Amino acid sequence: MRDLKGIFSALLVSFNEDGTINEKGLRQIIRHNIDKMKVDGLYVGGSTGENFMLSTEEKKEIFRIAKDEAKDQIALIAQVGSVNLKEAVELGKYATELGYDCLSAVTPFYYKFSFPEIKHYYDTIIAETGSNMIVYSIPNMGIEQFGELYKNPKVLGVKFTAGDFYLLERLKKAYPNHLIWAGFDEMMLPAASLGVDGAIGSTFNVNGVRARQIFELTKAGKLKEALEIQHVTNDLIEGILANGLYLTIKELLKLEGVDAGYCREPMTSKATAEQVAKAKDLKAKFLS
Amino acid sequence: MRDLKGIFSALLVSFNEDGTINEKGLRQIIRHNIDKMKVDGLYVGGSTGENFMLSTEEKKEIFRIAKDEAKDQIALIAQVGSVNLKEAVELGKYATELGYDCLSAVTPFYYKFSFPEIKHYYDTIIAETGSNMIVYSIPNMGIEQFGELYKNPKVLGVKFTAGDFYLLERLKKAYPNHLIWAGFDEMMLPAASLGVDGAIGSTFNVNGVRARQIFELTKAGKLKEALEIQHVTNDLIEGILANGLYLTIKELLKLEGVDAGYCREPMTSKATAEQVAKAKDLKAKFLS
Amino acid sequence: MRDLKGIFSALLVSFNEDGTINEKGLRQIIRHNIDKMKVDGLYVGGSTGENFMLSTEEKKEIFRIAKDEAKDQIALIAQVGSVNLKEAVELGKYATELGYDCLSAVTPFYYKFSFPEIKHYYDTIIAETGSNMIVYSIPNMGIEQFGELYKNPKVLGVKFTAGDFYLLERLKKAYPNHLIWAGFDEMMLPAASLGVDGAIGSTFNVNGVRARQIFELTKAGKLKEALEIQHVTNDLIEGILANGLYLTIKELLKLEGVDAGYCREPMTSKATAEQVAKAKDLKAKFLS
Amino acid sequence: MRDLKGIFSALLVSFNEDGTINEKGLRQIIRHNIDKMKVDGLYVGGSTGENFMLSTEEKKEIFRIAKDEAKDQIALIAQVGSVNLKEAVELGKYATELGYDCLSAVTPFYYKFSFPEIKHYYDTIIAETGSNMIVYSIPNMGIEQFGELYKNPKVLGVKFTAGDFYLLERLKKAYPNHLIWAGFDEMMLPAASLGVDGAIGSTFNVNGVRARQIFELTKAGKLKEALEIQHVTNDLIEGILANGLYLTIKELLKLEGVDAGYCREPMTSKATAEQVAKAKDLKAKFLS
Ligand SMILES: CC(=O)N[C@@H]([C@@H](O)[C@H](O)[C@H](O)CO)[C@@H](O)C[C@@H](O)C(=O)O
Ligand SMILES: CC(=O)N[C@@H]([C@@H](O)[C@H](O)[C@H](O)CO)[C@@H](O)C[C@@H](O)C(=O)O
Ligand SMILES: CC(=O)N[C@@H]([C@@H](O)[C@H](O)[C@H](O)CO)[C@@H](O)C[C@@H](O)C(=O)O
Ligand SMILES: CC(=O)N[C@@H]([C@@H](O)[C@H](O)[C@H](O)CO)[C@@H](O)C[C@@H](O)C(=O)O
Repeated sequence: MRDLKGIFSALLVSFNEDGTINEKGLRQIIRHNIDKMKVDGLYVGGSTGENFMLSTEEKKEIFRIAKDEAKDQIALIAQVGSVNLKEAVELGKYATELGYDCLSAVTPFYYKFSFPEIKHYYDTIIAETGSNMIVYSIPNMGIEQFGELYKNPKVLGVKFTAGDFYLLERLKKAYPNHLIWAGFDEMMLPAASLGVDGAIGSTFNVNGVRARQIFELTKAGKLKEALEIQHVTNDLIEGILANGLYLTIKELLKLEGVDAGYCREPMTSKATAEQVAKAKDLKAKFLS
Repeated sequence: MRDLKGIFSALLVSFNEDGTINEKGLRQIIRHNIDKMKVDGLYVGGSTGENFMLSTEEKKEIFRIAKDEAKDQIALIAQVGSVNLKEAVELGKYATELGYDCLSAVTPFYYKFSFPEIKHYYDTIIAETGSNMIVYSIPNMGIEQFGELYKNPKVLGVKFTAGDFYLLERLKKAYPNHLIWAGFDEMMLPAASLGVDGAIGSTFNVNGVRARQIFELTKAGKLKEALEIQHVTNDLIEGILANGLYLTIKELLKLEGVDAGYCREPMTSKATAEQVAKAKDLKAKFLS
Repeated sequence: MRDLKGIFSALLVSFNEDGTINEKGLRQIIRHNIDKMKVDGLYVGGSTGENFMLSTEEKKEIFRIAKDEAKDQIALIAQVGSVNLKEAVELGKYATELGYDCLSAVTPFYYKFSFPEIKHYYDTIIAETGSNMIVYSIPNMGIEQFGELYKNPKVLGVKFTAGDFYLLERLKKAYPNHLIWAGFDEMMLPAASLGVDGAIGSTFNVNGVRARQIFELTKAGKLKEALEIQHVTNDLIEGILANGLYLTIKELLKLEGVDAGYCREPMTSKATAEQVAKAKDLKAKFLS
Repeated sequence: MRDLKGIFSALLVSFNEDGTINEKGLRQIIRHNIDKMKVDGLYVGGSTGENFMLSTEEKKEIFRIAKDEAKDQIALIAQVGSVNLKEAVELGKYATELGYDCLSAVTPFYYKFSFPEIKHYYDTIIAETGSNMIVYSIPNMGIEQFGELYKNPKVLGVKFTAGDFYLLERLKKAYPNHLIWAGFDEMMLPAASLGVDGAIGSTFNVNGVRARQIFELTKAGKLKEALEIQHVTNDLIEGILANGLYLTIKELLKLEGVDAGYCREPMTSKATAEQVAKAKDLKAKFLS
């Protein structure tokens, strides 16, 4: 398959006021990422796409729209994990039939599942689809557990989201050919200093230019320039996080002419006047 | 409004080896709770029912089967919570149409929702279905937030799950006409000492006789008697938790002639010979 | 030798403005507890005593004063734990030589000690003094471990401080002859419903009368009455907590005529005008 | 003014079997660090020196010995924090009188202090001693709280111990002239990539040559090479942690001819045969 290293925006989805998918808006978000953010790929169906608040058919529709819009221009990873393994299988087959390059799957949540159940979960998704897989968990999983998961050759690596840099170094050390995508945009530099292979992030939807610079500069050992860019990026992320992550990134998109729509409920769907004013301010100070 | 105080078993569901619902087996679990455990009602669709691993259609099927088998012999509570509000509303409406007495919904999880989002979530389920509601959250939410939720008159009260007895006392003190259902079977006695109105539990599917005793004796001031029965119950409960909660209760049901079937994947579906043997010893010592 | 069951106030200490011990003030606190609060005993040098911010010599003067003031009128428990085992041994020996009825010692903190190191710590303080010992830890320690500590016959039981009501029933059940003192004043009722033998608490310095009531009514099966007294008590305790525990209890003692002094720095030593006014309102509402 | 940047070993202390300080041994640990590890300085009285298990007189003796042994060959920081603010003041004055370059102090612990209290503790220690200060806390306190601490111009910066690399970047961006010393030896590389000014660590007592290489190689933008040294360091560090941190580093020193003696009880004072064997193996693998 296609190279999966580098910069992947975790695709946001545009919703209408009633919560249905705004396909036109979604296509516009995709074009912005490919054409203007210059990403190496998209991670579709992740937490950033408001995946877990949608139906199975809704997830399928975004997968179809995203593939139809990006075609073969960029690499595409489909996040298909769920507490429902049958639905994870159904989505992984559908993504696979569409041509996604790889699957990703959150470890099953809500219940406290044991390691063997988690490993069976990933092995089943793999077996039923025939696709390669990128694992990840929500608030960890240690070196011994990664070794067991990595006994399946179709597990390519991990979307690392917890801020434990000793565990990140140990994983690269113990499983050096397995890939690591950093999931924390605001800690890209230190992640890249430990050799991650790429990054999957929500802020790359509007700050992809600087994210690629931090990455590439840090890999070149150009730390002082990389750090200046990480500092500006972090002022941007700090405002986005204080203002409302999802709504603020969609408002920033709308200021570039992307109809990024509303958020899906149970999330607050419409930005307040003050959230809107703050997004304009962030745009002015950092994306102008 | 049918009386909702008392002992409610959180209904377990029987699954075939392929993970599909075993309707015969589910009807036998329901008959055992009504006729042998003699519970006041069933809490259908909860975490004990393996609910969050299933599709919307399988959730509806379980609600169909449970209402058909129980008719109006006992009170029925439908748990319809989800990260997907549209699905919660759709499930709330179907359960309301089937004739469930009340609805229950877990606070939306996975994402970190704010309090207003959480209240908007419960207010929407109620307004779209017109039914009463029992709130609850997984791993708190304080007196001020419960008061806000209680501004909606259809919010009857809470299924209390975190072992914070100071908060339990405060909530009963502050809102004396709202109801509380203890969710921790092994802490029934102390909860009943602070005035809870009932209990919703997984172990009542096999230990409903003793659960009622502890509750009734504690409410009456017969503390010595209640505590001896809570001790024996906690010995059983300690063995069920060490042996595997879900499979053990199903193995205990099969020793009573109920086809409780398999667990649903991602959960470990089949009990090991060691787990079957331990269920047989627990049956012999505690439920014979 | 002497009975250790019942109500123990965790002795508060009076300090002057410069942080030195106000002996006259302390003796008055002791007098209020024995004569008005009618406690079965005092737990001296506990965290309520501002113990961990003082020197070894200051800890010794508090143990000399309390024993000289209380004489043989009430049971006395000396808390002598520390991160410094040589200090713990020194205090234990002194308290033993002053005539305290029993010792108590927090598990060594700061560092993460292993179970065996913790058992060796209690065993050493016992070996060096020959006194009975009441264990406790700050924020758990399970049944197995309590059984290991209880192999030493001088370990009488535990001052239970963590809100785990399931562990509390398991402990009492596994070791029916070992004693349990509830450390949480606001959860006295549910603790007494599971058979605890007494309580050690800071609010007994001002609410001693209602505390015995709750306890004695609850061991008597008069749960409706106990619950009411626990409700009023918890209104007082909530107000104490919100206003600042240590200074609020000292302001309340000052309202009875006890020179309870200032708090020792690094805690804020002096109450503000609002704290004093709130103490007065709590005097009027609950202790007049 | 003595430059405080760079590599600081957190000095280990040699104890006799009875727990008293082994002066000869301690001076051999000091000489090894100056002469063999080539550290820029020592951080004396830290948790690595087993400080919190000792008496105030013992702490003072350690300060006297380290300063008499190191003279002015290196920088010296004295950690004098305590839950006892008068003890903190007393220790700070003594260290200042001995010529220590700077003081450092843990946030007071055991109790839950407010921020105002914590700032008052630091201001008092400073005001009473006349010395500069390096703050630190145990397991976070944000940007806004470090700004308030830094209103006191004698607070030089922080010994950063929590693995939050976002906060670390934020701190350096908000107070670019204040210093940061990384406290996690296993994450030196990522910390140096964000511009920390130095590092304080326990493993530099045996791994000082590599620690300096990582630090200096990372500042030079030689990330590939720094990473390889961080990788072997971390295999050593992983083995030290698994085998018992303090005892393994002391056992490692003993194989270098340093009488590092025993640990101080409540910590296990003597290494077992297995711990001795594992230190010899770690010595052969990484430090020969
Ligand atoms: C929890 C979360 O939102 N994580 C983001 C980060 O990009 C995050 O948004 C960003 O670092 C701000 O904290 C991505 O890792 C999530 C991405 O992996 C996804 O599944 O959508
Ligand atoms: C997480 C969990 O298992 N909770 C159980 C308890 O009955 C629990 O099984 C029992 O106390 C054993 O710990 C119920 O509260 C869950 C019940 O409310 C449900 O929603 O299914
Ligand atoms: C941490 C704490 O303050 N606990 C108090 C409680 O009485 C407490 O003050 C009360 O329950 C209010 O929360 C006592 O248990 C402490 C007491 O055992 C002591 O050692 O002084
Ligand atoms: C908690 C702890 O042991 N921290 C060490 C680290 O060097 C640690 O030993 C090392 O990173 C291994 O985890 C030092 O930061 C402690 C040092 O700051 C001290 O105060 O002695």
